[PDB]
Amino acid sequence: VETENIARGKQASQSSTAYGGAATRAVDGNVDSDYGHHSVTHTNFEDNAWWQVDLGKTENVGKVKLYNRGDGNVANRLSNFDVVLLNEAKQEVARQHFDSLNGKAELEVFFTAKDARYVKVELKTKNTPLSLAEVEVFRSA
Ligand SMILES: CC(=O)N[C@@H]1[C@@H](O[C@@H]2O[C@H](CO)[C@H](O)[C@H](O)[C@H]2O[C@@H]2O[C@@H](C)[C@@H](O)[C@@H](O)[C@@H]2O)[C@H](O[C@@H]2O[C@@H](C)[C@@H](O)[C@@H](O)[C@@H]2O)[C@@H](CO)O[C@@H]1O
Ligand SMILES: [Ca+2]
Ligand code: NI
Repeated sequence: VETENIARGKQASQSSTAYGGAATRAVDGNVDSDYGHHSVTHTNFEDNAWWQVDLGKTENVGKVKLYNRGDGNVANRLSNFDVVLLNEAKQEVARQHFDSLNGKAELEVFFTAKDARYVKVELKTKNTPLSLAEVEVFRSA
């Protein structure tokens, strides 16, 4: 993949916002995973929480990297989730399911040369907030 993080500074949004955990914290160029350092997102405790970045145009995506929240022993909240690519009309062009990050600070998701404008993370879990320290997106080589 290319090295430029194309998610950086892009428009981001999420299902809801709590504890001041603004969606733009996942694309601020800071992977610091300590919620107290203000670079980690947070939605409401809700069903099927989600977070999205608009790349602003259609790009050929090869890698999405998720960085989990690291403080407070709540890393497990990022489990049973999909990483979704959508085209400009917001139709799904790819989707990968993950049970867990297994303790790891991050997860690398590789997509097979998908032309997509939106990258979405979707929890499939009830009454669970979605918190991401950072989402980075890289073009196919
Ligand atoms: C229980 C409630 O959510 N607490 C909120 C505070 O967050 C908790 O603070 C604790 C120390 O005071 C400790 O750090 C806990 O780990 C932390 O709880 C975690 O994070 C929050 C944001 C939620 O996701 C909880 O479900 C989770 O268990 C919060 O404190 C502020 O953020 C934390 C991370 C830390 O930086 C702290 O020093 C900050 O004051 C406060 C203020 O918004 O609000 C709740 O009380
Ligand atoms: Ca961040
Ligand atoms: Ni600190």
